Amino acid sequence: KVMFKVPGFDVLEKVTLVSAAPEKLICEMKVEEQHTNKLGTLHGGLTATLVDSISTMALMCTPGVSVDMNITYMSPAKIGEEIVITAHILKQGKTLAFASVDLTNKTTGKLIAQGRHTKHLG
Amino acid sequence: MSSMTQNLREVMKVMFGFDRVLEKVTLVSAAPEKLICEMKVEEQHTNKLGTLHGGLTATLVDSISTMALMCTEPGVSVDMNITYMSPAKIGEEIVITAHILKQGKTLAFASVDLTNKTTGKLIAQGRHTKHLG
Repeated sequence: KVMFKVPGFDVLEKVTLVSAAPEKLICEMKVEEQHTNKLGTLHGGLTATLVDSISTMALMCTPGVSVDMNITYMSPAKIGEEIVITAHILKQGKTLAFASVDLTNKTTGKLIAQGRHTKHLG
Repeated sequence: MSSMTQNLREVMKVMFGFDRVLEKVTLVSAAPEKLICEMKVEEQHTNKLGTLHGGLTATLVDSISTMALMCTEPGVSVDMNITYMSPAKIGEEIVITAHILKQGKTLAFASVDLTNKTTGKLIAQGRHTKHLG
């Protein structure tokens, strides 16, 4: 689905691309120098923020304020890797909505991190 | 040639202590990374309001993601988080499924989802990190 994720000017690291269904929301990003941490592997500074938006992003399609968010990291991503990022509206409820993102390594398949996120509507 | 599903069915029934709260709990299926279980919510499972209780829904995430852990190549808990989308009422039959997301030299991670057996509908999604102590 064609448009693109054009909230991206002024905390904003869109360097990220796409593929949009209902309650689901693929994107992709190539880890670069700016994205990374003390080591080479993008830290979850970025990852978090990435789960924040693209969740919220994937949601302004069906937008709220954050509430709770949690992230578990399980694989590094190196500078130079290209990664995909899947978002899935889990629940859309009256006052609250729930969403769950998966960040994998494209080349590898391998799961990098996985984080859930709740926001408040109204 | 492997009777992992059968076999877990006994390890479980032996070890269900606090875990003895999980007696009405069936195993439907035991893969080497996914695990399925069901459980009709009773009333000794229930909350203050008659839905399934918060704690037990975590107890079901701890234990059953740990069961899961025993299939492949146990631990201790590191962290857990759990999110609640929908009430499981009395009489309900719930499927609980577990996913080992990750392997690891000293840590293992798994995700678990509670579904309505009949709606299909989500109840709670949980994520559980253990240390391979």
